[PDB]
Amino acid sequence: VVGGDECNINEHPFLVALYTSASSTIHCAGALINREWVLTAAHCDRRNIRIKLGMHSKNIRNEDEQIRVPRGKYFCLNTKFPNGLDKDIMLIRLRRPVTYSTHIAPVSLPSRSRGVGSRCRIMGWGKISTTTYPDVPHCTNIFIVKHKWCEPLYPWVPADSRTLCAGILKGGRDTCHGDSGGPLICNGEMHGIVAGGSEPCGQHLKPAVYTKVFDYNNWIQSIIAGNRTVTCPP
Ligand SMILES: *C[C@@](*)(O)[C@H](CCCNC(N)=[NH2+])NC(=O)[C@@H]1CCCN1C(=O)[C@H](N)Cc1ccccc1
Ligand SMILES: *[C@@H]1O[C@H](CO)[C@@H](O)[C@H](O)[C@H]1NC(C)=O
Repeated sequence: VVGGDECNINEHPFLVALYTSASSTIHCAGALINREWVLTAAHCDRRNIRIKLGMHSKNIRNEDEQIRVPRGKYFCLNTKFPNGLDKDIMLIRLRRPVTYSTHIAPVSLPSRSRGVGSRCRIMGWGKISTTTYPDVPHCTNIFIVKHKWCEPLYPWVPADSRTLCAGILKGGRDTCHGDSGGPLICNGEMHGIVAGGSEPCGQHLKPAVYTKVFDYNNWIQSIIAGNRTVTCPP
């Protein structure tokens, strides 16, 4: 994330970090949903995902840090593009659950649908300048801007797709490489999964795309419950 600071150590207990069995670099984040389920971006998928929960600093371990691996991964299959980017979202089922604690806590799924001009916060362990990865997660605040801004810049995001266009129109504040799959939090609920935006990050007049979690609420809840024939919202 760019144009923000270190996150308060207790503000991100649902933030999980994704890296691969082969590499220690965080390639994406995600959100803990209940003891056994993480929500994240489809393009974050890889062959041997590892998930670190209850982390803040890459270097100073926490009491309650946990490493997990996937047992199930679940996608939208009815997507407007073969690569599935128009609907960048995925659910992972953890091999063993976790137990909650100060730094491990389920985020809250939206309840009402919130829109343009709301105040939202972004977090993650992705890039903070031109080529640096911070060792602690950074956070800042953005707003939902009007979709119009995103459409023209991102083909994979058609008009009236299920996304929130968000950022700071003037530059400085935005997510970046490696933030994918991390929550966009508004009124203490996850309204957003980081999908993408422009490279380099936070450039003038160039908001980013967040999968509108609220739309997938039912899809998410069937998937959790055990249903395997359910489809993503059209
Ligand atoms: C995979 C994620 O780390 C990453 C999120 C980066 C978002 N950054 C900014 N500036 N807000 N997503 C990207 O790499 C995604 C997946 C691959 C393509 N992509 C992009 O951001 C492209 N530049 C195009 C894009 C795809 C989907 C939605 C919007 C834009
Ligand atoms: C499974 O999937 C769909 C959800 O729309 C539906 O046909 C069915 O009611 C679901 N429930 C169960 C218990 O299989």
